[PDB]
Amino acid sequence: PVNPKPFLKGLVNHRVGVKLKFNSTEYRGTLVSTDNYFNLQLNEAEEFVAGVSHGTLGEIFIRCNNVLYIRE
Amino acid sequence: RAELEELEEFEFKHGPMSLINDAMVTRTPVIISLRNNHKIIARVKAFDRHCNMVLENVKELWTEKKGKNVINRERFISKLFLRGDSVIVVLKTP
Amino acid sequence: MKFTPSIVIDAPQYYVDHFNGKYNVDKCVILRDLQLETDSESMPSSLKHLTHILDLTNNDLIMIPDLSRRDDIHTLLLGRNNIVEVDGRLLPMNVQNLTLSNNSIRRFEDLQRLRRAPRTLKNLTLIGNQVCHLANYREHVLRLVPHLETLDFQNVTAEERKSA
Amino acid sequence: MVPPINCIFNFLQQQTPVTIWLFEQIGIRIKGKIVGFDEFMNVVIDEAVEIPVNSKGTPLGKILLKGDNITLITS
Amino acid sequence: NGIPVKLLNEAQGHIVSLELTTGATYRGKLVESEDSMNVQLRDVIATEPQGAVTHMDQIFVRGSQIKFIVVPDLLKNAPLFK
Amino acid sequence: IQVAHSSRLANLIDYKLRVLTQDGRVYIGQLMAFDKHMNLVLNECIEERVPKIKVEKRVLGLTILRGEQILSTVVEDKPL
Amino acid sequence: MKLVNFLKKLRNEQVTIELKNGTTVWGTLQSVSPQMNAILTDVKLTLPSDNIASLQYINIRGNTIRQIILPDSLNLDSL
Amino acid sequence: NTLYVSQLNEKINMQRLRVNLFLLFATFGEVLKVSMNFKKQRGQAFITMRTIDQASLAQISLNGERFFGKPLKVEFSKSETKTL
Amino acid sequence: MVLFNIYDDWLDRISSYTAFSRLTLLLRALKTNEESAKMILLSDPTITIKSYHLWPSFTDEQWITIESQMRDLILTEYGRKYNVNISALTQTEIKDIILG
Amino acid sequence: VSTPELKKYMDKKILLNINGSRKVAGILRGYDIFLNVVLDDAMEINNHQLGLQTVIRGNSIISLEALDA
RNA sequence: AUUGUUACAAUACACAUUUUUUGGGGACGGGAAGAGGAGACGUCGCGACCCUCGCAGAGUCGUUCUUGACUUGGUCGCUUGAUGUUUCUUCUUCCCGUUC
Repeated sequence: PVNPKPFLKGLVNHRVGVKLKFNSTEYRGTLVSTDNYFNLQLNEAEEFVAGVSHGTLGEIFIRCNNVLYIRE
Repeated sequence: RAELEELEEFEFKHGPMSLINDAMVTRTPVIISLRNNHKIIARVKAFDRHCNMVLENVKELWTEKKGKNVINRERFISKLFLRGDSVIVVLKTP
Repeated sequence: MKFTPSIVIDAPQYYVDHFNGKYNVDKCVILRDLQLETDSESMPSSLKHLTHILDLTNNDLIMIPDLSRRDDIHTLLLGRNNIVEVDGRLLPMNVQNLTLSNNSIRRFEDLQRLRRAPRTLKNLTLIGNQVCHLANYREHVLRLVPHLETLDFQNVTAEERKSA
Repeated sequence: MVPPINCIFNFLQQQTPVTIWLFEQIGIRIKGKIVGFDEFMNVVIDEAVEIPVNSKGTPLGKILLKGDNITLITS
Repeated sequence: NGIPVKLLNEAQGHIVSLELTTGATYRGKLVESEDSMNVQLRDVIATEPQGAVTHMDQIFVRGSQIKFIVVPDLLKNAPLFK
Repeated sequence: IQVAHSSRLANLIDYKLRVLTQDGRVYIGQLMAFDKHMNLVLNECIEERVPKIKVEKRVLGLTILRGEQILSTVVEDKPL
Repeated sequence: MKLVNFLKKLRNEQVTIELKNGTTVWGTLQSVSPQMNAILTDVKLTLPSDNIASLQYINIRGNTIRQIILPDSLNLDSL
Repeated sequence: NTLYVSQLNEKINMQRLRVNLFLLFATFGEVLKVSMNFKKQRGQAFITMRTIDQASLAQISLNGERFFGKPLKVEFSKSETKTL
Repeated sequence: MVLFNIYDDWLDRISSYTAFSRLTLLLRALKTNEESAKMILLSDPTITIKSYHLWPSFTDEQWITIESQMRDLILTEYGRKYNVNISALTQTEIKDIILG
Repeated sequence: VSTPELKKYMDKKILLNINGSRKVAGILRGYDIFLNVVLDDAMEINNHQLGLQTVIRGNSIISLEALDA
């Protein structure tokens, strides 16, 4: 019943957790919006390089090709 | 024909690239990453649909040494035209 | 006439030798029957264009002259020449397939430039000369020029090596 | 015969168990159940769990996996 | 349309070798061709870079991962170009 | 090496070109045909390898190369 | 609309490029196309710092080109 | 133009043999043939030249010449070559 | 009618006259060649322009360096243009800076 | 668009060779234009079973030698 | 004493899996000797006591002084030949070249 796009839409204005393949860094932040190509836009971004945080980014954007999954 | 492509122009300002667009509009620095352990810093100027950007004040940071001892090299470039595939993440600093 | 740059320029570098590599140059109007009496001067005009196969046969070349990099003249053909001595440090690694048939190499001591071949000349053949008729010549060659694989069409065997 | 387009529909109908495989990491493999239907390979996977298989319990919610990243799926 | 594709199509029932992304060298017959380069083999030998060679009865290859598909010296000039 | 100021791929057809792969295996062959993805038909492919110092050589096929793994073509020498 | 349009407008500029290998190559663009198919007139090269091993004539595919360095610093894409 | 060789060393390899042949025949004239067409070995090789005169000369001079142990039997070809 | 403090953050650190001089130096440089000036301004992208500032907020030493660079640019451009042999003194260059 | 000839390999066991060293195997149930092979068997490799059915993606699917010719 | 019709390509659209937008005197070299690099899998070569014995991408026919159609180096040494995967763990002496 619950589609992927729909889920994504729902998740806007809420916490999100994306992880990439090349250089695995868990990006943690509040999701802003998304397009047809599945591009990400985060707020209060924290680049957790395998648990440990590099630094508090703030507002940020993320490409579609790099990311693996999306979760709470 | 026209309305299909023309409607996609406003989609940049609504979706994920909205921030990028804003940055472009009001010239400010942004940390651009790469595939092979690279870290670039530059202020945006132009933009595109598939993230084919062009910026000024290109400060590059990349390693060219072994795992034992790092070496943060630096070089001041400008007016580049980086491809959208290599661009992983961008963010507008305050 | 003498081997000049103009002559080189003129030379037909169109038909490539399809056995190996490309650009089989034939200096002057035709390298076959060019009649270069002096040594091969103005080698710089070619500028290492191309095995290359610079077929400089049917000439009157007194000494073998080279001037190029490590991959510039592997299959060099200097047949029917008057080659007295061919000592040089330019063509060290390149010239492997050396067609020096019908030359004027008289003595075994004339091949001392090719001899001590461990560093002096990475490869060299030489055959069909006055030195081939001399006593224990092949053996001598084997002793000195170990890099010479094919000695006048027949190979330098292990037994032969042992003997020398 | 069973096609890839109808397969998705079937999955949606059923809500059966699955064991997703990754591209880069061979050992770390996802485990859950698919839900969402779409044109592309990307679909929603409820109750995700990344188990480390042999050549063990990763914390994650309802994983909406990417289309290109998915290596396998069972149903 | 594509010329290479056409050529491939023409060479149906001929000894065509191959080379994958990983480097698994093949050598066998050509079963069929298409717009997307989807090659199928018969009596296909396997002489891979890993070392452990083999002799396969049949094999279907993906066009995206393929580096270069070999072809004989007969179909050079005619009758594909003009 | 001889090489004139060529405009496009159509003008430089039927010429001995060296092709570079993604992994870094150098090739060499006469460019027969053209395509949308740049699948250049090699007249006789002499592949070369370099271990991760010195280049090797081979001579397996006269192949029709794929466009995905190709990096950049370079002209070696003109024919005829 | 596209960023490639801008590229197409430029010609005969000595522009460098950070490829997938990492070696630089500063030469003339010549006939730039829709799919980023550049054609080098004369540029440097370092085969796999960067060593000196340049080649004169060349033709590059747009998939390999990860960047295009500046020659004429000017912002004018639309027309 | 073409010159059909016979009675030579079969033990030597193909490419190498071809190379040797090329080396031999460069003194007379420009050798057109790059590689052998028969692929049978053991003497059977057709040395294609540009000029007929050159070929003739070769035939004259290299009749029973020592090449890899055995004496090569030179002779003119019956039919003309495909390249010529 | 729009309002802008052109001395974006200089009046607190340096005097008014000094600020004016700096502005003149910048403006002149820009006039001479805009792109170059821009480049000079944005050498280090970490030194960002603020949301209500016209110029980048440098430290004092940095500012001085920037000024020097600008001066150099002005000189060089002038040389290129009028093929003058050499600047005699700093006080002769003042005229060049201010008046033009 | 152009459908690959998978009708010849239908109803037959095939020893697959996936990307990144993974010798899977299973009988082909269904096929498509995108190469998403709907197989009805799976066994990793020595040998060990891990789920019956398995619908693989089109990208990760290079080699696939048929057992029964 | 050019106009018309038909066919096929280029130009005008182009981020989702078969493709251009994501799976990263002192240094140096070679060869030889002495003391404390080695084994597999294949892939091409130098010798031969071996095999094999000859003129034609090959064969057939229509029509005319040269073209259209239809069919489908092997073995053994290496008596220190070359070369890619894949596992494990240097010093002394002489000879020959390059450099200061």
